[PDB]
Amino acid sequence: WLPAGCETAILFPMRSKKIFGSVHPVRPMRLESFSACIWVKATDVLNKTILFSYGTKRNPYEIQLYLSYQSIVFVVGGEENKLVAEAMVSLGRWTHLCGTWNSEEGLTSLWVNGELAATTVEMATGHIVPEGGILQIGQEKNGCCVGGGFDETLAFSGRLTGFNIWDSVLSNEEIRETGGAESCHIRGNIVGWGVTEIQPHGGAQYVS
Amino acid sequence: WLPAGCETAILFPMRSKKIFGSVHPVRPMRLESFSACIWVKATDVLNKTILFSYGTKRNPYEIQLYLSYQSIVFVVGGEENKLVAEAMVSLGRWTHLCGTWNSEEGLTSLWVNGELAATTVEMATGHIVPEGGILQIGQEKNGCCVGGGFDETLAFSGRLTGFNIWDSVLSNEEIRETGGAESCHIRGNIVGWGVTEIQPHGGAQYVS
Amino acid sequence: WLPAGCETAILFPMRSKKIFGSVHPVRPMRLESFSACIWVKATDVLNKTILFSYGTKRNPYEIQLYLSYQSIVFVVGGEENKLVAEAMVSLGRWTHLCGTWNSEEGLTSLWVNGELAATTVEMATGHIVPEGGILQIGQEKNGCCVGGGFDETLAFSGRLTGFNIWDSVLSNEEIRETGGAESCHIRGNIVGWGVTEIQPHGGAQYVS
Amino acid sequence: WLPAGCETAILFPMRSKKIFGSVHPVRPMRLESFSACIWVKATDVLNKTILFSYGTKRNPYEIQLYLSYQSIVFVVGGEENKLVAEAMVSLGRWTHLCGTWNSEEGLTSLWVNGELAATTVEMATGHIVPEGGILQIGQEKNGCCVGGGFDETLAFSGRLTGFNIWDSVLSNEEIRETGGAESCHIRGNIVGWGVTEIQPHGGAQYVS
Amino acid sequence: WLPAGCETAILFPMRSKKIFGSVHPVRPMRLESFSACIWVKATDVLNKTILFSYGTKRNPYEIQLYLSYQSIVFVVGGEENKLVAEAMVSLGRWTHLCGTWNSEEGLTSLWVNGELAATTVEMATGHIVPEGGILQIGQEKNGCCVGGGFDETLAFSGRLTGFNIWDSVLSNEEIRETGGAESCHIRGNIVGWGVTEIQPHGGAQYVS
Amino acid sequence: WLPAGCETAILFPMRSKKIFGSVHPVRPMRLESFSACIWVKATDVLNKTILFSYGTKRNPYEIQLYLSYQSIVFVVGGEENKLVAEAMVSLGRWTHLCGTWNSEEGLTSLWVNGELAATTVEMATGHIVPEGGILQIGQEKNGCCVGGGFDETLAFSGRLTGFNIWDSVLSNEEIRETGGAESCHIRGNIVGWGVTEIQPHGGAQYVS
Amino acid sequence: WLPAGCETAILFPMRSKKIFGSVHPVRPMRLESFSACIWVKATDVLNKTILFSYGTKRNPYEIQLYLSYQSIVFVVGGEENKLVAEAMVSLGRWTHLCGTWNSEEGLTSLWVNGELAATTVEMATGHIVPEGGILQIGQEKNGCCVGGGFDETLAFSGRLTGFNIWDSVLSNEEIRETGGAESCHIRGNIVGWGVTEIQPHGGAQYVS
Amino acid sequence: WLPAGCETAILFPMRSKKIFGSVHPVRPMRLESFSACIWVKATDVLNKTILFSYGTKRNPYEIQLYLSYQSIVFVVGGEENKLVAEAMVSLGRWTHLCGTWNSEEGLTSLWVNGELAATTVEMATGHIVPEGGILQIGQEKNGCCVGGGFDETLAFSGRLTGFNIWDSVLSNEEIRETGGAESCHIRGNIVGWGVTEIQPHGGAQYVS
Ligand SMILES: *[C@@H]1O[C@H](CO)[C@@H](O)[C@H](O)[C@H]1NC(C)=O
Ligand SMILES: *[C@@H]1O[C@H](CO)[C@@H](O)[C@H](O)[C@H]1NC(C)=O
Ligand SMILES: *[C@@H]1O[C@H](CO)[C@@H](O)[C@H](O)[C@H]1NC(C)=O
Ligand SMILES: *[C@@H]1O[C@H](CO)[C@@H](O)[C@H](O)[C@H]1NC(C)=O
Ligand SMILES: *[C@@H]1O[C@H](CO)[C@@H](O)[C@H](O)[C@H]1NC(C)=O
Ligand SMILES: *[C@@H]1O[C@H](CO)[C@@H](O)[C@H](O)[C@H]1NC(C)=O
Ligand SMILES: *[C@@H]1O[C@H](CO)[C@@H](O)[C@H](O)[C@H]1NC(C)=O
Ligand SMILES: *[C@@H]1O[C@H](CO)[C@@H](O)[C@H](O)[C@H]1NC(C)=O
Repeated sequence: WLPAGCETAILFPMRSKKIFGSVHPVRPMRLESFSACIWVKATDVLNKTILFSYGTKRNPYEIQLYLSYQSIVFVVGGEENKLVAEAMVSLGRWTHLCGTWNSEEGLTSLWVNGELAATTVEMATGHIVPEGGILQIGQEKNGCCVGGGFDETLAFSGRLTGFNIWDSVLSNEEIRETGGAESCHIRGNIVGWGVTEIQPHGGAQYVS
Repeated sequence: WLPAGCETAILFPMRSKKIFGSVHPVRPMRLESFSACIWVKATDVLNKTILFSYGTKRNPYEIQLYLSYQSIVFVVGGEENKLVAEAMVSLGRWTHLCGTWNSEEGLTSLWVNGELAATTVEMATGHIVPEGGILQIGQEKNGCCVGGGFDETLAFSGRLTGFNIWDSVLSNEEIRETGGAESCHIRGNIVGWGVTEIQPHGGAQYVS
Repeated sequence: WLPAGCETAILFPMRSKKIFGSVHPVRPMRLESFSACIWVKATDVLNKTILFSYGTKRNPYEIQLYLSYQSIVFVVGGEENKLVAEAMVSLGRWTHLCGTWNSEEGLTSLWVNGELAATTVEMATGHIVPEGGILQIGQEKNGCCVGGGFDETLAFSGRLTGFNIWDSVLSNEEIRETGGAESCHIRGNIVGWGVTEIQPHGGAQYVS
Repeated sequence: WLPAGCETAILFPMRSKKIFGSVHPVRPMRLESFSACIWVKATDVLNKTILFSYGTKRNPYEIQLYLSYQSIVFVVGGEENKLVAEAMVSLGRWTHLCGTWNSEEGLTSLWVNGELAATTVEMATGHIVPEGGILQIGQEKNGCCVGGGFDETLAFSGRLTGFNIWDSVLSNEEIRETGGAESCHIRGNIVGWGVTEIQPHGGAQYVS
Repeated sequence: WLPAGCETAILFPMRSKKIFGSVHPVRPMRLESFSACIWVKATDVLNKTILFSYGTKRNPYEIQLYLSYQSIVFVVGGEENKLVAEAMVSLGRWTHLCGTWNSEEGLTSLWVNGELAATTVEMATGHIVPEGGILQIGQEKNGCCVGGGFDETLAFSGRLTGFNIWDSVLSNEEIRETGGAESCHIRGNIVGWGVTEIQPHGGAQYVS
Repeated sequence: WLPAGCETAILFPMRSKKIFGSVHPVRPMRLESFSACIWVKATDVLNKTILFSYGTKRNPYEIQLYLSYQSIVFVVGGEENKLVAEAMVSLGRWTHLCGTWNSEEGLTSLWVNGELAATTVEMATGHIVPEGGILQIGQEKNGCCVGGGFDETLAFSGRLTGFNIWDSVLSNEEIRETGGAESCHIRGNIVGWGVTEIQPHGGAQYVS
Repeated sequence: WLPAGCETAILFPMRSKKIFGSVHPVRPMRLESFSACIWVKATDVLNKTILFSYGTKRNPYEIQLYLSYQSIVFVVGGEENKLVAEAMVSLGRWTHLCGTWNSEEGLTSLWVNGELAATTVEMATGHIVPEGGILQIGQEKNGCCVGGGFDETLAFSGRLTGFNIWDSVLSNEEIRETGGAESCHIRGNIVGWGVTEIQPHGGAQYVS
Repeated sequence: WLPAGCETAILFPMRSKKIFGSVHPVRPMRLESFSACIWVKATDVLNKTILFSYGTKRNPYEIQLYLSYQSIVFVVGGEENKLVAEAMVSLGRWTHLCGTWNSEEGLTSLWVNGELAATTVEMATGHIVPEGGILQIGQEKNGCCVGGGFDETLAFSGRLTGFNIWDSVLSNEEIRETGGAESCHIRGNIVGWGVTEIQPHGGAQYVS
C-alpha cells in the first residue's frame, strides 16, 4: 500500500555505511524562499535520522530535515538555527511532513499531516542558499568511495515517496492540498517526484 | 493495472540524459507504407516529448511520434511534413495512439482511442523510408553511450506498452480491433510486443 | 497467476540471440529410462520453438522437446527418432506436457494435460543417453560467449515453471498426479524445481 | 503472503554452491547469554540444512541452528553440545523457531510456534562466545572466493524473515509475544530485522 | 618506441564494430578557422580509414581526416568539399599530418612530415562549424549502443598519438615546429594531448 | 622479445577451465583449400595441447592443430584423418608451424621453421569445410557461458602470435617468406594478425 | 624512467571530473606536527593544481599542497595561512617537494630539490589537525558518486610517486636524505609508499 | 628484472584488507611428505608477514611459511610445530627459500639461497595433511568478500614468483638446482608456476 495514490517509492531495507539516494535538480538551487514536502514511513527512529539534506563545500548544513525520538527538527543555515516539533513522530505509519521558509524576515514553519506544528521568526534573516551543493535523501553529506563511508548512525530505514521542492512559500490551501488523497499528481518545480532524477545507491531499491 | 489485458510494460521513473529503450527489428525497416500503434500513460508533458523515433545518420527525422501539451504530432520524412491533433491527450490515463501512412499518395492519419483525429494528403509523396537506421522509444536519436548524453527536455516519463509496427496500412476494422479489450495478442510483423527485442537503458525497467 | 500451486516462474520477454537458461544437475545424466514434465505458456509459436534440450559434444540432439505450430515433437537420440502429437498446444494458456522413455525396447509416450496424446515403440532401442553434456531451457546447444550465436528463430518467448526430470518411467497415476492442483511439491530427483540450480541468462528473469 | 505482518523476506530459489546471505552486526558478538528467533518456510530438507551459523577462525561451530528431516538441532560451542527436537518441523508452511542459552550453568531450550519443544541443562557451562567471527544465514562458512566452495548439501532453499538476536534470555511472555500475529515490530538489539545489514549473495533475492 | 618524445599512445589492435575513442573538449567547438595535427602508424589502410571525425546531428561530415590507400583526404563542411594529397602515406611508419582551414576565403592545406602536400581555395567559404557535436578518433559518429553498429570497414588499426587542435591557422614556422623532435610539449588549446579527456572504448588501450 | 618483428602477442599464463581466445572472421569460412600459420612458444606440452580449432555444431573436428609430447598433429575433416610430424617441437623457444590442405586430391603438408616435415595424399578428398562454425585459439569447442566447462587438460599455456589464414595453398616461396625475419607484415585474408578481431577470455592478456 | 630509485608510479593521463586517487592511512591523522614529501612531474600547470589535500567535513582546507603556474603554495589550517615559494617548479622534469609544520610555534618550511625555499612563523599557532577526514592526491574533496562532481580546473595531469608522511618534523639531514638517489626505501609512518593503500579512480593507473 | 629467467611475477603494491592470491591445484593436496619453493622480494617485513598458507576448516594452520623481522618461520601441523631460521632474509633483493617435510620421522628443513639454514626432528610425526583445504599466497585465511576482510597486519607487500610444490622431499642436488640461474623451467607437480591456476585478487596484478 502507498500513501496518497502514488505508485512508486524507495525502500531502505537497512541502515549501513553505503545506503543513500542522490537527487539531480535541473535548475540552480539558489533560493530566497522554498517549500519541501515528503512522505515517510519510519521503521526505527534513532537519536538523529536524516530524511533529506542539502549542503555545500563550505557549509554542509544549508538545509536539513531529520527526526529525533519523538520530534521533527528543521534546520536552515546552520545548526544553531533549528525549529522543533514536540511529539508528532510515529513509526510504521505513513505521515506527511511539509515545511516553508522565507528569507525576507526569517519566517519558518512546520506542518505535520496538514496541521501546523511549529513556527518562529527571525531565523537566518537575509540568508541566501548558494548553488553548487549536493542534495541527498536518507543520508548526510560525506565522503563517497573514499574513507569509511557515511555515519551508520544517521542513516534512514523505511520508505520514502513524494519528495517535492518549490521555489516559493506555498499558501495554506496549497499545503493542505499537497497532503490530500489526490495530491500525488501535483509536483514542485525545483524538484518533482517522477520527473527529477533520483538514483538510489548502496542497497536502496525502487518498488512499485 | 495495465490496459487491454497486457501483462508487461516499461517504466520511465524519470527523464534524464541517459534514459531510453532500443528496439532491434528482425527484418529490414525499408517501407513504402506502414502502421504503428502504442499504449501510453504520461506523467508530465513538455513542449516535445518523444514516444518513438526512427532515423538514419543522414536524416534523423524519418519517422517520429511525440506529444506537445494536449496535442499529438506525427512526423514522416522531416519537420516540414507533420500531422497535428488538437486536444487528444491527458496525463495519468492509459490512451491508445495509432498512425497510418501510404507513400503512393501520401495519406497520413491519426487515431486516438479508436477514433480518427486527423488526416492529410500529399505528405511525403513518393518517399521511401531507408533501411539501416536506429529505432528508440522515449528518446531521440543522438549520442547515447558517450558525449553529453541526450537532451533531457525531449525525454519521456511514464509507462509504455503494446508497441507494434505493421508493414501495411491497417483497415478501419483492424484499427478499432487493436485498441480493444482483448487486443494485446494482436502483434505486428516488423515489430511485435513480446517477440521483438527491446532493451531498456539508463534506468528504464520492465514491470513484468 | 501461476499454473497449479507454484510460486515462481521464469520470464522470456522476447526471443533474441542471447536469451536462455542453463540447468546444473547434481548427479550424472546417464540414463536408460527417464520422465520429464514442464508447464508452458507460449506467446508466439514458430516453426520450431525449443522448450528444453540436452546435448553432448558428439551429438547435440540427445533429448529435445519443442513446439511447431499446434504440434508437439519429442526427440530422443536424433532427428530421425521423433514422436509427434497433433493440435495440442495453444498460445497464452498454461498447459502441462510430460514425456516418457524406456531404452529396453523404445517405449516413448507424450501426455498433454494429463491425457495420452501419442505413443510409439522401437525408438532408439538399446540406446543409452551419455553423460557430461549441457542441459538448457528455451534454447539449443550453440556458442554463447561470443556475443550471441544462438539462432534467434528457435528461441522461446513466454513463461516456464515446474521443470522436473525423473530417472524412471512414472506410472499413469503419478503422471496424472503431477498435473494436479497440488502438484508443485512433487519434484523429480535428477532435476527438481526449486532445488536444482537454474541460471537465466541474456534477459530471462525470475518472476517470483 | 508473509507471517506476522512482516513486509520483507529473502528468497533462496535453489541450493547451489554460491548462495548465502551475510549479516554485519553493529556491536560485538561477545555474549554471555543470548536468544535468537527467525521465521522459516522450507522447500526441501536434507540430512542437515543450515539456517544460520556463527563461527570464528578457530571454532567454526560456535552457534548453529539447522534442520534434519523433521527435527531441529541447536548447537552451542561444538558438535558434542546439541539439543534436538523430535518431530516439530514441516515443509511449505511458515513456522517460528526461537531458542535461548545461558552460560551460567548451561540452560538451553527450544521453542517451536511458541511452545516449548526441548530443554537441557549443563551444556557449555562457563563458556563465553568469542568475538570477531562471521555470521551467515542459509550456509556455513567455507569460503566465498574459491570459485564457490560451499557444500551444496548443507545449503538452504526456501524463504526466511524476522531474524533477531537479543543479548539476554527472553522470558516466556516475551517469546510468545515474538511469535505473535503482530510481532514483526519487535526487533532484537544485537541483530534486528530491518535495521541490521544483510547482504544476499549468489542468487538470493529480497522480495516484498 | 614513440615519435617526438611522447610517453603515451593509443593502440587499436584490430578493427571491429565496437572500437573507437571519444574526445571531450573543455570549450565549445564553434570555429571560424582551425588547425589539427596528429601522429599515425597504420597497420592496414583500406578504401577509407577514419582517423578523426567531428559531426553534429544534422550534418555528420563537419570535419574529417582519413586515409584512402596511399592518399590523404581532408573534408570540411561536407562530402562535396575535400582536399586530396596523393602518394604520401605508408604502413608501419610514424608520420605527421597537419591541415589548416580558414572560413574567410576557404583556404585549406595539408602538410605531411612538415612539407606542404596540397592546397585549395574557395572551400566552404563563409561556413561556420557548429557546436554541440561529437568528436571521435578512429571511427565515425553513429552506431553506438546498437549491439555493435559501427561500420567495421571504416575503422582504424594501428597507433595514434599527439592529437592537438588549435583555434587558429598556425603559421609555417609553427607547423614545422610541431613535427619536430622536441614537439610533444606543444599542445593546442581546443584539444591538447595529455590535458584533454580521451577515453578509449571497445578494445582500444593506453600504452606507455 | 617477439619473433619476426611482431609487436603484439597473447599470453596464456596458466591452463584452466575458462581460458581461451575467440576469432571473428569478416568473411565466410567455407573453404575448398586453405593455409594457416602461427607462432608458438610453449611452456608445458601435455598429452594433447590445442593451438587452434575450427568446428561446427554437427562436427567439432573440422580443422584442428595441436601438439603432442614431441609431435605436431594436423587434423582436417575428422579424427581419423590426421598428419603427424615426429620430433619437431620444443618448449620455451619460438617456432613457426604452417600447414596446407587441398580438397581436389587431398594434399596435406606440414612445415616447421620453414622446412617441410610431413606430407600425405587422399586425405578428406572431395570434402568441403562448412560455414557458420566457431573458431578459437588455445582451446576446443565446448560450453563457455555455462561456467567453466572447458577441459583443462587440452588447454594451452604459453604465448601465441602471427595467426594468419589464407584461402589458398601458399607456394613454397610464400611459405618460406612467412617465417622470415621481416614477415610479420604478411597477413592472410580470411584471418589476419592485427586486422581481425581476437578477444581473449578467462585470463588471457594482450602484451606489447 | 623513475625519479631516484622507485619502481612504481601513478599516471594521470588527463584532467577530468572523475580522476583522483584516495589514501587510506592505518592510524589516525590527528597531528600536532608533521612532514610530507612527494615526487612530481607535471605536464601542464594551471592557476591552481592540487597535488594532495586533507580535509574534514567542517573544514576542507586542513592541509593542502598545490602548484600555481611557477610557484608552490603550502596551506595549513585555512586559506589565510599559506606559504608561497616562488620560481621553483618546471614542466616535464622530476622534482622533489617536502614541507614541515610545527604547531608549538607555527614554524612552516618548504624545500625544493633538497634546498630550503620558504619559511614562516606564527602560522596556525596552537592548531591541532583533527581526525576522521579524507586524504586524496591530485584532487580536492567535492564528490565522487554524483556523476563526477569534481572541478576539472583543479585536477592534476602527470606522474606522482614517493608520497610519504611522518608524524614529526624531519631534521635537515633527513630531509636531504629523502631526496637522494637511494631514498625510495625511506618511507614514513603515517603514510608510506608501497605499504599504505592508494587506490586510483576515474582513469588513473599504476605503472611500473 | 626477475630472477633465474622468469617472465612473470605478481605484484602486491600495498597491505590492505582485500589483497591476496588464490591457488587452485589440479590434484588432491593430501600429502605425507612435500617440498615447496618460492622466490620473494619483500618491501617491508612486519611482526609476521604471510608468504603462503594452506589451511582447512578444522585447522587453519596445516602448512604455513612466513617472515618475522629478519627470521623465517616454517609451520607444519600447528603453532607449536615450527622451525625458525635466523638472519636469513633481507629487504629489496630477490631471495630463494625452499623447505622440505617428511611425516615418516618428522624431518623438516629450511634452505635459503641454496644453503641449509635450519633442521629439526620429531616434528608432527605420523601426521597426514588433509585434503579439501584452501591454498593462498600473501594472506592467511578467508574473509575475502563479506567476513569484513583480512588482518592487514599479516598481509604481504612486494613481488613473488616461482611458487612450486612437489609431492616428495627433493634431494640436495635438486634443491640446489631449483635456485640456479636456469631454474625457471623446472616446476613441481602438485603446483607448478605457469601451469597451475593462480588468481590475484583485491589489487594484486600480473607483471611481465
Ligand atoms: C540525542 O541527540 C541530541 C542532539 O542534540 C543529544 O544532545 C542527546 O544527548 C541525544 N540523546 C541520546 C539519548 O543519545
Ligand atoms: C514550443 O515549440 C514551438 C516550436 O514549434 C515554439 O514556437 C514555442 O515557442 C515553444 N513553446 C514553449 C512554451 O517553449
Ligand atoms: C518448418 O520446418 C519443416 C522441417 O521439418 C520444413 O519442412 C517446413 O518447410 C518449415 N515450414 C516453414 C513455414 O518454415
Ligand atoms: C543424517 O545425518 C546423521 C547425523 O547424525 C547421520 O547418521 C547421517 O549423515 C544421516 N543419516 C541418514 C540415515 O541419512
Ligand atoms: C575506394 O573508395 C572510393 C570512394 O570515393 C570509391 O569510389 C572506390 O570505388 C573505392 N575503391 C575500391 C577498390 O573499393
Ligand atoms: C597421449 O594421447 C594419445 C592419443 O592418441 C593416447 O593414445 C596416449 O595413451 C596418450 N599418452 C599418455 C601417456 O597419456
Ligand atoms: C590565479 O589564481 C589566483 C588565486 O589567488 C588568482 O588571484 C589569479 O587571478 C589567477 N590568475 C589567473 C590568470 O587566472
Ligand atoms: C613478533 O611476533 C611474535 C609472534 O610469536 C610475538 O611473540 C612478538 O611479541 C612480536 N614482536 C613485536 C615487537 O611485536
